[PDB]
Amino acid sequence: ARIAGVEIPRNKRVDVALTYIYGIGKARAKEALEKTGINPATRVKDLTEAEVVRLREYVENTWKLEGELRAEVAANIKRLMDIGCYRGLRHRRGLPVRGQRTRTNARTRKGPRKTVAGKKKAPRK
Amino acid sequence: MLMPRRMKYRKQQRGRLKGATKGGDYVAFGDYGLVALEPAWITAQQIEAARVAMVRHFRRGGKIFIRIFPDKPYTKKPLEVRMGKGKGNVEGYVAVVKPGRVMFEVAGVTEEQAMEALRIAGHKLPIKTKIVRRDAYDEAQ
Amino acid sequence: SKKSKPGDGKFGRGVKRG
Amino acid sequence: ARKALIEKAKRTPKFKVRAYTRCVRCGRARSVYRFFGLCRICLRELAHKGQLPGVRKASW
Amino acid sequence: GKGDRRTRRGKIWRGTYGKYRPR
RNA sequence: UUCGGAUUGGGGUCUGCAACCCGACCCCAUGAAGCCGGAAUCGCUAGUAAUCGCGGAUCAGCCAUGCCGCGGUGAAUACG
RNA sequence: AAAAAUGUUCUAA
RNA sequence: GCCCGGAUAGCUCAGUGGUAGAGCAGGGGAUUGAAAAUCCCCGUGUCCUUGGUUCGAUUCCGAGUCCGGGCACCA
RNA sequence: CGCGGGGUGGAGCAGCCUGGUAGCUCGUCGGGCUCAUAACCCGAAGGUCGUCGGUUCAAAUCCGGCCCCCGCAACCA
Ligand SMILES: [K+]
Ligand SMILES: [Mg+2]
Ligand SMILES: [Mg+2]
Ligand SMILES: [Mg+2]
Ligand SMILES: [Mg+2]
Ligand SMILES: [Mg+2]
Ligand SMILES: [Mg+2]
Ligand SMILES: [Mg+2]
Ligand SMILES: [Mg+2]
Ligand SMILES: [Mg+2]
Ligand SMILES: [Mg+2]
Ligand SMILES: [Mg+2]
Ligand SMILES: [Mg+2]
Ligand SMILES: [Mg+2]
Ligand SMILES: [Mg+2]
Ligand SMILES: [Mg+2]
Ligand SMILES: [Mg+2]
Ligand SMILES: [Mg+2]
Ligand SMILES: [Mg+2]
Ligand SMILES: [Mg+2]
Ligand SMILES: [Mg+2]
Ligand SMILES: [Mg+2]
Ligand SMILES: [Mg+2]
Ligand SMILES: [Mg+2]
Ligand SMILES: [Mg+2]
Ligand SMILES: [Mg+2]
Ligand SMILES: [Mg+2]
Ligand SMILES: [Mg+2]
Ligand SMILES: [Mg+2]
Ligand SMILES: [Mg+2]
Ligand SMILES: [Mg+2]
Ligand SMILES: [Mg+2]
Ligand SMILES: [Mg+2]
Ligand SMILES: [Mg+2]
Ligand SMILES: [Mg+2]
Ligand SMILES: [Mg+2]
Ligand SMILES: [Mg+2]
Ligand SMILES: [Mg+2]
Ligand SMILES: [Mg+2]
Ligand SMILES: [Mg+2]
Ligand SMILES: [Mg+2]
Ligand SMILES: [Mg+2]
Ligand SMILES: [Mg+2]
Ligand SMILES: [Mg+2]
Ligand SMILES: [Mg+2]
Ligand SMILES: [Mg+2]
Ligand SMILES: [Mg+2]
Ligand SMILES: [Mg+2]
Ligand SMILES: [Mg+2]
Ligand SMILES: [Mg+2]
Ligand SMILES: [Mg+2]
Ligand SMILES: [Mg+2]
Ligand SMILES: [Zn+2]
Repeated sequence: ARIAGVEIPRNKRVDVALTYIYGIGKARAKEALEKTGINPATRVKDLTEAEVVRLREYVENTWKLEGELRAEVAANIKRLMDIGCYRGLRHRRGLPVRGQRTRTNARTRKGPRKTVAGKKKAPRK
Repeated sequence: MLMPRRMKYRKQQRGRLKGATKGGDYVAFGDYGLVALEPAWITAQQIEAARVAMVRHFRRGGKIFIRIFPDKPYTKKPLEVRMGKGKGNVEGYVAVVKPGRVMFEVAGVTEEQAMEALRIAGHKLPIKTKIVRRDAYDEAQ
Repeated sequence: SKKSKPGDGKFGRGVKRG
Repeated sequence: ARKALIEKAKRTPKFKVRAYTRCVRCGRARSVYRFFGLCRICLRELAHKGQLPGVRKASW
Repeated sequence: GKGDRRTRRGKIWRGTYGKYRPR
């Protein structure tokens, strides 16, 4: 429960452990460490509680994160379905949003295959 | 046809038919009624025969109140059997009806229209009957 | 009863209109 | 839809983007080579006649 | 890998440049 | 997972009269399935297969991971 | 010295 | 006289309370050289009458009509 | 309302006796092999157990009533 709500894994370097926080990919971890003067290569269990509270303060306040980011993402999707735009309908039906083909792919968006019967070939004779 | 939805016991001993009706002796709901003058077990079939006669006489108009209910199971052995071997099987339901019981009422219809309908109703029934209209004695109860 | 395939039920002609 | 589309591609359009090649020999919209002004078929036809300067069936 | 636009590898694949592979 | 880079949020760039349906690209964030694939099944006998990147036609742009070429590195095995 | 059944009608250009 | 059962499309029949299916007959599409077959589409109806329950009945309950049948000396 | 048995995926059978579990063969659907069909091989789906009521913490399973389906019996007179 260290930062923000996330207990970032000890035994890994800081720059990587920071990524385990919803809202921080590799590039933001590069900033916070430069903008607060901690070695990017210090294993997390090896941070002074001076560095911890230093990093925690900047991280928690520069950008928005784990639970709040999730809520803003949710409000945007929520917004699109309300106005009833095209991207809104594709979120309702759970289909792709960015123009992909749906004839034959989209399993990330569609789910496991719900196999149904096919048109029968005629018999001979 | 009328009958209880559930019963605590399937078969009931045969009644007695002494005395004036326990209650239901005053017009309660409608303007005109049909009163028993003799005791009887009135059948579900008889009750439905009186009801449909009045319904067709009103040509669906007005209101009809059935103030008896055939809750009593009526048992009967198969034909041509001997006595014994337990009680016969339930074959229908009767309503016990003693003199002074208001069995049916009508409302929302002409006096003349009520009178006729209750007369016809009475011809379906195995007892002498009487037609009544709601007096202040009825409202005093 | 118009241009190409599928057929519109008239011989030779299809459903597509111009 | 052939001849009125031979003409239309010639007409200068309402917008730059609506320009497109056609074979000048046969009218084909597809597979039109800029160097020749010709579709890939007419190309192969006129080539084999030697009516195409310097063009020769490659091999290597 | 080549599908990773965010690496010098994925820019070599899509034939593009940027922060993750300048020129 | 510093494997994988699908999906989705946001913010830009460009071509184009115009990128909602329906473009490519960039950056932040997100970071799915996938742990080597059932029955079955394809290619290749040498500078070949495998692996690496480069170019061109079409073309404003591009859905090219396609196609036609180009060289780098460079095997295994054939009893019959 | 043989595991393993079958191929609708008319037409044979 | 009394008991049971059937009545739904042009024909043969499904159907368990919100006026409905099939097959087959006919036509068209796909398929084919053209058929057969297979797949799709189209027209089919007061669901026999009458009363009742129900907001609502082809559907549940009763009757009627027509058809189809069932009763049983006797020691 | 003489006696007996039965009602469970689409078909035919287990499970019940002994309460906690639904099973087997075919069939259906998807994919292989084949020029193609069949056989064959790899996967998948489908039954709240006739019905209503009770007992139980829990009912296909135990107990009652109803519907339906087979079977057996009806002698002396
Ligand atoms: K004897
Ligand atoms: Mg993260
Ligand atoms: Mg699409
Ligand atoms: Mg056949
Ligand atoms: Mg007695
Ligand atoms: Mg007295
Ligand atoms: Mg009384
Ligand atoms: Mg009293
Ligand atoms: Mg009696
Ligand atoms: Mg009695
Ligand atoms: Mg007795
Ligand atoms: Mg009795
Ligand atoms: Mg009388
Ligand atoms: Mg009077
Ligand atoms: Mg089509
Ligand atoms: Mg036109
Ligand atoms: Mg163009
Ligand atoms: Mg062109
Ligand atoms: Mg990763
Ligand atoms: Mg990576
Ligand atoms: Mg976006
Ligand atoms: Mg677009
Ligand atoms: Mg691993
Ligand atoms: Mg492999
Ligand atoms: Mg060779
Ligand atoms: Mg590779
Ligand atoms: Mg290329
Ligand atoms: Mg191009
Ligand atoms: Mg696309
Ligand atoms: Mg043999
Ligand atoms: Mg045969
Ligand atoms: Mg008679
Ligand atoms: Mg009848
Ligand atoms: Mg036909
Ligand atoms: Mg048609
Ligand atoms: Mg044809
Ligand atoms: Mg034809
Ligand atoms: Mg009726
Ligand atoms: Mg009926
Ligand atoms: Mg069954
Ligand atoms: Mg068995
Ligand atoms: Mg057993
Ligand atoms: Mg058991
Ligand atoms: Mg099973
Ligand atoms: Mg199959
Ligand atoms: Mg052939
Ligand atoms: Mg086969
Ligand atoms: Mg039972
Ligand atoms: Mg139970
Ligand atoms: Mg129970
Ligand atoms: Mg159980
Ligand atoms: Mg004897
Ligand atoms: Zn040409």
